[PDB]
Amino acid sequence: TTRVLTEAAVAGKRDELRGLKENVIVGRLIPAGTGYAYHQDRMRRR
Amino acid sequence: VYSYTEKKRIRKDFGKRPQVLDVPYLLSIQLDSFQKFIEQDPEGQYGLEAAFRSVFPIQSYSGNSELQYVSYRLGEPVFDVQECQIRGVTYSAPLRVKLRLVIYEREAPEGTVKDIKEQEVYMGEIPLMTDNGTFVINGTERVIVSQLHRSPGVFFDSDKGKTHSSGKVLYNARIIPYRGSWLDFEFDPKDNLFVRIDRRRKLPATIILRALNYTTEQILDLFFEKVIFEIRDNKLQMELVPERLRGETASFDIEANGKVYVEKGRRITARHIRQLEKDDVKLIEVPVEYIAGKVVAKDYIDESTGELICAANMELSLDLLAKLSQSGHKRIETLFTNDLDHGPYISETLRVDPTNDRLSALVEIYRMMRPGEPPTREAAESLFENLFFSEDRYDLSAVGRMKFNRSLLREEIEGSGILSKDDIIDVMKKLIDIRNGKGEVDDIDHLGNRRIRSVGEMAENQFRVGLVRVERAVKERLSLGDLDTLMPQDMINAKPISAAVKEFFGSSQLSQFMDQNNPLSEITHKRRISALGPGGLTRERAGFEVRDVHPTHYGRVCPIETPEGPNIGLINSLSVYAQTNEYGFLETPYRKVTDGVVTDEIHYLSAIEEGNYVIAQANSNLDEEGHFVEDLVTCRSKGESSLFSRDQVDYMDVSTQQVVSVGASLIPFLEHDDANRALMGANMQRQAVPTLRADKPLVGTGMERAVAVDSGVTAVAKRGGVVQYVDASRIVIKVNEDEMYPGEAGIDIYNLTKYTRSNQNTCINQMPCVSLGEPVERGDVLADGPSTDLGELALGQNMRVAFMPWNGYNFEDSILVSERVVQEDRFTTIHIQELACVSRDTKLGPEEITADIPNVGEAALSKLDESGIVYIGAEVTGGDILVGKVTPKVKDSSLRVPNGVSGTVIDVQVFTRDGVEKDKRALEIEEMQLKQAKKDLSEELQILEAGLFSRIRAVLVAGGVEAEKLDKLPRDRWLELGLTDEEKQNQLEQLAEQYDELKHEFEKKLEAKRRKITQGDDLAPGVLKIVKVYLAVKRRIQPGDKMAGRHGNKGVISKINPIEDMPYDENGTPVDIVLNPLGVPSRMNIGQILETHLGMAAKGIGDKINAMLKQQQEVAKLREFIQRAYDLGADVRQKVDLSTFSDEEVMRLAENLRKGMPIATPVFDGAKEAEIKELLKLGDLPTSGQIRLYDGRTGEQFERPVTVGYMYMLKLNHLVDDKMHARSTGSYSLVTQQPLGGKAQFGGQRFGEMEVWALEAYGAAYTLQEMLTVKSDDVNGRTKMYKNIVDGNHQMEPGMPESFNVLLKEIRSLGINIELED
Amino acid sequence: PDLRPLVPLDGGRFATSDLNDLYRRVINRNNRLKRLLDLAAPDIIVRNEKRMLQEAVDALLDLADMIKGKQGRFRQNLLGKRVDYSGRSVITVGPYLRLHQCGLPKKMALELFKPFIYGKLELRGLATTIKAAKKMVEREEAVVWDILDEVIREHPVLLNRAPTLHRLGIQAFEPVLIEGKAIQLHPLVCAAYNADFDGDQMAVHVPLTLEAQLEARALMMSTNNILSPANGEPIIVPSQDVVLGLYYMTRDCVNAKGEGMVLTGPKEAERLYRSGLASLHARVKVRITEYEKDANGELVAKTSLKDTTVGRAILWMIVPKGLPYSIVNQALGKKAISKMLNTCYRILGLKPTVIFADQIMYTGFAYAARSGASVGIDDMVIPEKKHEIISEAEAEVAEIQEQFQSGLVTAGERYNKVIDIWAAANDRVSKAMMDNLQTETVINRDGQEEKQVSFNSIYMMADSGARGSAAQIRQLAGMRGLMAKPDGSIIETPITANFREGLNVLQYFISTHGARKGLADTALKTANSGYLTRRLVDVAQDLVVTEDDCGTHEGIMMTPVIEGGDVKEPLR
Amino acid sequence: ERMGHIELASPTAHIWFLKSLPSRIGLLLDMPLRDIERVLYFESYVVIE
DNA sequence: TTTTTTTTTTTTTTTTTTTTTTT
DNA sequence: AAAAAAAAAAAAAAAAAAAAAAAAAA
Ligand SMILES: [Mg+2]
Repeated sequence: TTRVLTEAAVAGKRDELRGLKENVIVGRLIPAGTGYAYHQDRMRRR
Repeated sequence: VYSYTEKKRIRKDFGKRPQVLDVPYLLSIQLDSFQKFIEQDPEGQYGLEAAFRSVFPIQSYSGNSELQYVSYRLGEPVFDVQECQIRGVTYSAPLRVKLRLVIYEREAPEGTVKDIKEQEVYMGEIPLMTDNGTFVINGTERVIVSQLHRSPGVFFDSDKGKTHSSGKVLYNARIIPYRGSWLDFEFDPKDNLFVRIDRRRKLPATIILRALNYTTEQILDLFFEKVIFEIRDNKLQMELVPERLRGETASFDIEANGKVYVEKGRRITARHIRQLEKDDVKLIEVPVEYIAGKVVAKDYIDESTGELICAANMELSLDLLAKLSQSGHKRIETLFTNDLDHGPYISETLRVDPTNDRLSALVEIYRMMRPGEPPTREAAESLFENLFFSEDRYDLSAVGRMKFNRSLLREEIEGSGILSKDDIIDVMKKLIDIRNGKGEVDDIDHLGNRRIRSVGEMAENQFRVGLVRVERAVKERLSLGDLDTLMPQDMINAKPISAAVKEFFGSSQLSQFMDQNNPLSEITHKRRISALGPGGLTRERAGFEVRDVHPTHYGRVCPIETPEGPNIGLINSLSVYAQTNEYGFLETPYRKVTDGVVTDEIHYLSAIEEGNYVIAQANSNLDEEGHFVEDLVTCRSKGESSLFSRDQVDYMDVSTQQVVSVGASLIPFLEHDDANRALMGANMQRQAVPTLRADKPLVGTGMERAVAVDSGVTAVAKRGGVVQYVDASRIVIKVNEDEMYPGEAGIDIYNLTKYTRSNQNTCINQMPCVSLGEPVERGDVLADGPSTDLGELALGQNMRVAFMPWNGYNFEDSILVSERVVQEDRFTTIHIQELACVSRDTKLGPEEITADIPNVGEAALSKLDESGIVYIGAEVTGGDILVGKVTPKVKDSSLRVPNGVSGTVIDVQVFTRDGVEKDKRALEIEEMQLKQAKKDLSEELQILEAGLFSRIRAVLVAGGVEAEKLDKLPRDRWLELGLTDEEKQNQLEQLAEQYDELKHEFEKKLEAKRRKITQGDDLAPGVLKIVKVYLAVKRRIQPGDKMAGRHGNKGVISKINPIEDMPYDENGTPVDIVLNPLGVPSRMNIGQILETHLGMAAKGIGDKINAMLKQQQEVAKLREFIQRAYDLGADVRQKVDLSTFSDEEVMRLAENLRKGMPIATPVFDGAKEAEIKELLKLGDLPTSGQIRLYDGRTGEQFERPVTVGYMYMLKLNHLVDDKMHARSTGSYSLVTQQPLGGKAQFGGQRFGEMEVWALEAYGAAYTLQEMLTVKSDDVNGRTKMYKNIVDGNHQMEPGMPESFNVLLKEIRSLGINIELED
Repeated sequence: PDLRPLVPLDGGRFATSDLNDLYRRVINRNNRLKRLLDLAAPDIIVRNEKRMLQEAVDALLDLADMIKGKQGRFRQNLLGKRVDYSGRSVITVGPYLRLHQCGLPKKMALELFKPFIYGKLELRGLATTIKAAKKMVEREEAVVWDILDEVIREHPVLLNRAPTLHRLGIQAFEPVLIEGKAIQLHPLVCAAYNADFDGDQMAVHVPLTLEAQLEARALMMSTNNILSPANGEPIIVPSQDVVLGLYYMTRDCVNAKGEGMVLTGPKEAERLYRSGLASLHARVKVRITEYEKDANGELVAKTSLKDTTVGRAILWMIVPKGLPYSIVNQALGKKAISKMLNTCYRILGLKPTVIFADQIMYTGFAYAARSGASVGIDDMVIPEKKHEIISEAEAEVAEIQEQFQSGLVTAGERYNKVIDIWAAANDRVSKAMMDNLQTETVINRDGQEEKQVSFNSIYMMADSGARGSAAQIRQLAGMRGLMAKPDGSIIETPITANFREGLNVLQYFISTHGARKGLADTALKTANSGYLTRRLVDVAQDLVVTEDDCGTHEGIMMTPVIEGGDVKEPLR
Repeated sequence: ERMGHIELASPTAHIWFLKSLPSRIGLLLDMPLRDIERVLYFESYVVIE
């Protein structure tokens, strides 16, 4: 936690939320299985 | 001849090896240790007096006031063990120390003190050891596990392997005190020796050596020998001794007397050394160049300059040789350097040394100890000196000194606790010696390097800590010392000693909470050796060398009982005969052997003494004299085994069992099954559960007697006698007059313990096992504790088992059980749960215990008395009320039964804070206990008076016998009858005085008991009264409970079928339990099959006995049959006839054997294949042990006959209803809104990280989102999903995880700014 | 404050986290610093105050543990989250189940679907207030059970074990309400879970939403997972009892009842065996019809006289149409059945394979029961040459020992020679024991005499591959070989004894040396493998298949692997 | 949901950036971490302008 | 005599819960 | 009597990485 949070804070790195672990943290559909199709819809919006 | 109590059911045995040492009191360890912990022994010698003499006397510096010791006493406890168990107080005793204080005058130290005082100061209390060998701490029963800690002294280690990945083996030495800062030395790839204290920053070693006021010249001379170059007009001729020439290549010609002895370039062979020796050639010539590579040892100065010609420890050369030559010093000293014999280690460290003087060395050590401060001369001096040379912060006990001297090849074993310069010097010498090849590193796993701390030593340590704390406080207050205005009750504070000892006994990684669901669980939980705990290692820091059994574990530690998994081998259990040495080492028995005779004496040997001797293995054939019948016998000498000659072995193993422990010696036919499943079974057997009827396991190992009698569960008799009055409650024994003391005659009474909670909630109880009016032998079982019968350890039950895969219900290891098993009430266990309701006082009023409760169905109040408490015997079901507690406002907060549990209240205790009103049912229980105590004391006095007056009658048989006048008047006056001038009248007067004293004692003891009961049992501060209800639930066996044999053949009980469809033999008997054959080969335990065969044979003989007894076959037939059964073939130790057995005894034996014949089998000296077939042959059952079986459903034969016998199977404490736990929606956690875990809280399972990976491994996405957002976290989401579900909709509303926002807030609490975007 | 609650313990006391203590310390120190600065204290005292305040802020901040550690928010509360609608129990076997369903205790069923039963009762109209349904379920009204059968009708649930290693660690199953308190499990699927029935506890979860229900049935249903993700080998390979039953069903003996006749079809073969008039195995000609789709997906029937075995013909009724006949003309060991299921899956798709696996389990357990394949102590014969081989080995080692005594060889040479000859003698005993066992049967053929593959119980259970193997049987009858002293330094006095005979004390000590290291290995090896898997999944989380084809030509060369001998793994 | 705050009379140096190894403030000012720690712990002085 | 490279050494991570000391 | 850290057991084994010291120049 220490190193990662320090680097994120100093860099001010916005999070893209593309993989599978981060999305689980956020609590939204994983872009891995069925949710992929849903993501294929949402990315189509933008 | 055997004890008639054993004649009740004499166990058949097959052990051929004649025993020589009976199994000792299995609990010798704890009992002996705590006996050592408390007794009046002078001169210390490992006792409390040792601690007192260590810390007393106490005097302030020049205070003219010393505080000396006299003696100590431990008065009676305040209660007795059972009373402490029921109430909760610690079964403790006081410490009355006769303390003597005297003060001097000014300038009269040797002069007599002007004042003296002595008083029996009181200093807290300490727990004592119950008879069984336990401790009662807060009402529970706790036992302290002996620790196997690394022994003090000096120990050398290699540290090979991945050290630098260079292959250069390092070396290091450690001096470990029994109490104090460690000391460590190690080498390095640069071969520079180093030191370090308490694993702090590394330092060179010479610096510490120099810190002992050693000059560098002194150090070099001490460490290295001298080589003397003499200037004889040129060339610096050498005094050469041959001894220092081995393995050397001479680059210059070596000659003397004008004759060449070693030509240039020729290496010194042994023959050259012989030449220089025989020729006695010592003085030789050397060239200047040869001295260039050498190193000066000391320092020289010139006559005029007086300056440093050359520093010590520096290489020479021609210019330096001239520089020292002008001074004209004839003696040129060097230290012998040879990379193969003596390397430049200390010299290199001297080169690395930072400074020279002692002050700078002390400064360096002071900075290292407490870095970041100014070093000081005096402070550093004191720090270094008392860090190792003061009892304040250092001490090596006797065993520490023993190891230290035995590892430096010293002679004396007794020395000072502190070290000395010579000691560290010899440690250096040994370390360098081993570096040079001579001497070997000490394998730590060797037991002699490890030692067993028992309860006595740990309690001594903590008592010492408390004593030193109170002593420091005493000195602080004596600094204010005043003129005798006080007695010595204010120097001594009770809080430190009691605090330390109680903290140890209550909270201690070793003082584990006792395991009590067996006899054997105790007997093998107090004989447990835990490598963990303070002073030992921890699970993390344990490689696979400590765990592994060392080949010296033989005879001292069991290799086949250790907990499996996270700690294998860290909790090795003690052996059977293994005991502790005086110094703490593990001694084991052996049989002394002369030239060729195995002397029947016994000789105990330690872990190191064994290696020196060569020891013969247990099962070596001897014939009537001990002379081995084979010249070459298998024997072990030094960590290894091989064949050795007959006239070479001076020691023999005592009994073939001394390799194993009580926790595994009971596994019958152990020698046939693999070590793996043997270990698993041995662990399992400790997890049995006391069933409803102990059933004398058919296949035993003859150790059942010792475990049952010594475990303490069985109320073993104390003085032989006749069982006058028997009952489930008490047993009364009339001791024989010869066995009873003349005065204080009386009789004996045992109050059998009834159904009470065991520490794992299983039922512990006793039942009488002696008929009314029968003789009893001293030290014999009278009541059979749980899982026992007739004084034999019966954990599970013998059952008819058959090995065949029956319709797939025995797939992996599952066990199929006929309904007949549960019908007969065989495995039905009794569990007892304790539930507590506390009545405190808080703001807005106290918590009453009334019955009146708002908004409760009257049926709830029906089961309570008027007070609001349940009766003894009202079957309670989940949800109802036990005790009515109300919080003033007023709101109902009454105690309720935990959800999902049946029960039938068996007892309700009610303790009340001293000086508080007793409520209706509390008064009722008070009256109950009062009446019970009154009845006990009254019947005691009445029967005692009856015995005394019967003695008076016997006395009056002569000396004025008056039959008419004896019954004319009642027992009020029996001393007024006429007698002559005889001592009988005096004895009658003595008996009348005894009667009056008995009346007075009964009255006053009854008063004391009434006071004990009347004073409400005090409670913790803040609470008014506590009520504990015991619910006594009964659990049968259902499809999912666990049961297993003794060889580790686990299995969860599957579908229990109706009796009809089980396989049935030709005779029709069903087979109760149908295991899986396929578990035999892979899990290599063929023991269970032989056990099953022997079980079938045992029940064959049992069936024959039962048949010949059902028919009237008086004595003769059964007598001869039993006698035939008991001899049965080869040599056996039993050799039991039956003429001594009177017909009554014979028929009692037959009755107790009708259910089967208990067969014994010592572990490795057990029954072979030949004898089992012989026993079967005595029966009417097939020799092979296989009988055809008919399928229950189809009703036709099974081809390929199957194996059926009687195997002893346990029930393990994993009941399905204890595990089966579910939830739909209940309370969530507060800090995070997540479902609770565990079982005590009504929780839900854990969807762990691994489960999440497995889910996303599929394409399953929505399910994971539901799992970790809507079903676990989203506070609003789950409510909405519930509402939708009740409305028939399966719609999901995402929302957001609550704990996610919690994390966001928390990290925003730090100096982090995190937010959400579009 | 809510995230730092002041929880009072069971009585008149407060025991909350250190956060409140740290905050109290920080605020107290800050107030004291403000007060001292108001008092204008000397720079030394205020310096101490500022340093103390800095320390207090350090202690309050390093929250870290809440975010750090195995018990941190990310790992204990975000990733691995306890969940409602869950339960657990000890597992137990049941044959009567089909692969697409698993049993469930009634109590857990009524407890898990309680929201579902309340909703179903409300919709059904049998009650209006949900409390009425609550009192109904508490009363265990018989109506509730019918509602339970309605909800459970087809509503998969997830059955997960404790160490979830591979994706098969969680499988869906159709519940089948059953009395008791044990989670009944399909036997075959057990092999996937690495779940043995020695008391292992499995958890049950319930999908809630229609998305999740379809998700569980379409992916996590046990039918959809009969081929493992690690490799193409089937994962539903029948394990130990089914295999023994099948193998005993198809194994030729020289002669038995019904030997030497002609049967018109499998049906009368079953009729003959079950009636007891014909032995379960006897080489016999019969008529079998096999269906082959060699054409363009069209079944062609072929029939003729086949030499087979009665039990084999009976088994043939369970194979579907497509498969050939020679597949069941062998002994049907474990590997044979595995590749037979693989052929079924490859040639007939999926549903036939699921039906076939259920049927093969049924027909394996049944005939294993009919076999009565027990194990008595006389099922493992000690070859007579064991004593003679051992005595010759003793003579040889003594001769080499005295040769070393004379100084002809070194200690190392003597040690190596002794170990080598002990190994050779061990191999000799092994061969003697295998020759004794495998062809033990010496029986009449209706003529004088004949040998055949042995029917000795242990040999049957070892040859079929049910449990154990040549290595495991070897130490049940012949010598255990030579076990290792603590460091692998194999002792020059091997275990001359075997489990059937007795083991002396020292040989058992040596066996303990051998086995304790294995147990400790298992423990710490599992500990380390958990962390290896942890890193492996962590470093490959992002990769999710996203494109059909990159249109790239580059690649890697693929060739068979040879290290310096025969091919270890072929190109295929 | 609602948070709080404490107005500190003396500024406080956040600690995560102090011992991150490499410290953020450490190489941001291009000075060794030991000197920074000593200065912050009121046992030394630093030059400003 | 200063400066770059490499080596060595020190420190910080990697799978059950707080009294004593000073002002 | 009130406020505050962990100096007050502990070390194993291994690895990553930072800081200091020692070659080896030109
Ligand atoms: Mg298991």
